[PDB]
Amino acid sequence: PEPLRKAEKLLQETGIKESTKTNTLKKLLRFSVEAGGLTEENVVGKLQEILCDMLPSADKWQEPIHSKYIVLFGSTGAGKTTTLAKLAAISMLEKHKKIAFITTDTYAAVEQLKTYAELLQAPLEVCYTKEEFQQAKELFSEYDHVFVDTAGRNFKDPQYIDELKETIPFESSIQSFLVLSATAKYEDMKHIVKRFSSVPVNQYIFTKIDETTSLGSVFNILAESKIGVGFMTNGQNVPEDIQTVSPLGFVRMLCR
Amino acid sequence: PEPLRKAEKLLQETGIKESTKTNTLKKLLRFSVEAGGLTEENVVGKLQEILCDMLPSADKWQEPIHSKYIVLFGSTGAGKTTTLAKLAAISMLEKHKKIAFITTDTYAAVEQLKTYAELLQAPLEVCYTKEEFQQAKELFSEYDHVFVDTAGRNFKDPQYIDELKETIPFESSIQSFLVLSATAKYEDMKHIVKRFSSVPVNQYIFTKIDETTSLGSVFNILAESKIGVGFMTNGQNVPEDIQTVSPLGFVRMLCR
Ligand SMILES: Nc1nc2c(ncn2[C@@H]2O[C@H](COP(=O)(O)OP(=O)(O)OP(=O)(O)O)[C@@H](O)[C@H]2O)c(=O)[nH]1
Ligand SMILES: Nc1nc2c(ncn2[C@@H]2O[C@H](COP(=O)(O)OP(=O)(O)OP(=O)(O)O)[C@@H](O)[C@H]2O)c(=O)[nH]1
Ligand SMILES: [Mg+2]
Ligand SMILES: [Mg+2]
Repeated sequence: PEPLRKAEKLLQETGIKESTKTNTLKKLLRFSVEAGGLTEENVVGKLQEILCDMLPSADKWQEPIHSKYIVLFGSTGAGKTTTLAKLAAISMLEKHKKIAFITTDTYAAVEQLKTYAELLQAPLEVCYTKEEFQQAKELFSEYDHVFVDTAGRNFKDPQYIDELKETIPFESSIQSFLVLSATAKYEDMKHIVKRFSSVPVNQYIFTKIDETTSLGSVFNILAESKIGVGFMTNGQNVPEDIQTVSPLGFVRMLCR
Repeated sequence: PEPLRKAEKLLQETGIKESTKTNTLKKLLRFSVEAGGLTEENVVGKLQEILCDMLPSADKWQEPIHSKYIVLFGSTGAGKTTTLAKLAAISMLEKHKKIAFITTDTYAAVEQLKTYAELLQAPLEVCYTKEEFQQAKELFSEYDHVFVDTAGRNFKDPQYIDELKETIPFESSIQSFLVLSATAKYEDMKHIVKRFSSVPVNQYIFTKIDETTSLGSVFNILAESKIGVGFMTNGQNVPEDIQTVSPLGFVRMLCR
């Protein structure tokens, strides 16, 4: 119909959940109806404003590196290590702070980070038991930020999730990022998000936004949980390919 | 209605493309109609038989390791290396043949395979230019199978795909497997499959079937290309977690 047809088109292109498309149009029609006729001028404004109103508050998409400990975990291959290396590098040139590493990736899959840690002249401590990961903290009792890379598996198995909670206890001075790949399938993230309810993820980290066709799926998830994204990884180059997004921002990215 | 309602239910559970569900039911109704009333006995037989008839011929899901050269490539993080290590190991205990390695993963991301290659007492040759990868072949001019791991990127960039075709020329004695993650999104695989048309993939390799909720998406792809799957990777343990599937098999796995 009116600017409502301009919206439907735009919205349909996003991988967004079929229902959501519907609702959002209704919310527009309603504004149109009980506010003041929608003009083909600010449709894309209410549209983005609405979709925006579904995602967590914009104040939950910031909290950049702050705690002495940064912990990344989640999905195999998504980019926990590569991303961690970026963040560290970032806060070493965009903050000059003291970088420190701790890898929990006990189970070959660990020489990657030692060399990187080396290229930046930063110490890394490999830790097997919750005990070891504790001794390692005191060592950096006088360090700025300590990036903790963790081994990745199929958190479907309840064993790997509690094991995660055993090695990395989660005290008051720790930032947890559940690193998921924008490449990921919606009904798949739906479950893993759930399996991680028992653990305190402060923020998400959607990677490979440069590989997935649509960013629909990722909105679908976000639009049903309380924490926003802290960074979005869009490439392999380190440390250039990382970025931070805001609800409006992410949404603008979503509308293609 | 008749056993047609028993089918619809079953089919709807698979992540299979919405259209396909429809068509398949029609094909059933038709059998029902012009063949001999469908009984709630062989519905799941025609059902699997039909879905089966959409996927490539069953003779295109076999061709196990045969050529002197095995090349795996595709999607970042999907499991090219981990899988390659499995295959080699396999053909060393399930065939005693001579294992050989060549890594094209020039651009840290390479010490993983040297140690593994070491644990099996097998030689690996790292190769930068098409020239180097050629010198390496002659070295194993007297070797059984040579597994070639390749670096992974965003084959969206046309640069990485032709570069793949430059280092690994693709002569008559080579087996190419496009390693995709069952974890992957359908419209995403749709494109990468395309970007790889210029290169000769003999077989697919869907990994992480143990991580994705549905296997719908993966059928969706297969049901629109000419080559079947050669192995399916369902875990991290090496070399236990690999398997081979057949259309009927894969389909039976699909119906949950
Ligand atoms: N296209 C693209 N590739 C990425 C991105 N982030 C990481 N990668 C690549 O994905 C692959 C795996 O990255 P890793 O960082 O090793 O993945 P991980 O989560 O630590 O992997 P595990 O330790 O096995 O759980 C590498 O080839 C990375 O360079 C991204 O934003 N975009
Ligand atoms: N759950 C599960 N994890 C797997 C499977 N195959 C591989 N992985 C894990 O996924 C991660 C990445 O595997 P890799 O083999 O390094 O991936 P890759 O394709 O060589 O990665 P790049 O070289 O970065 O392109 C590792 O943690 C693997 O152990 C699988 O079938 N299931
Ligand atoms: Mg890692
Ligand atoms: Mg690899």
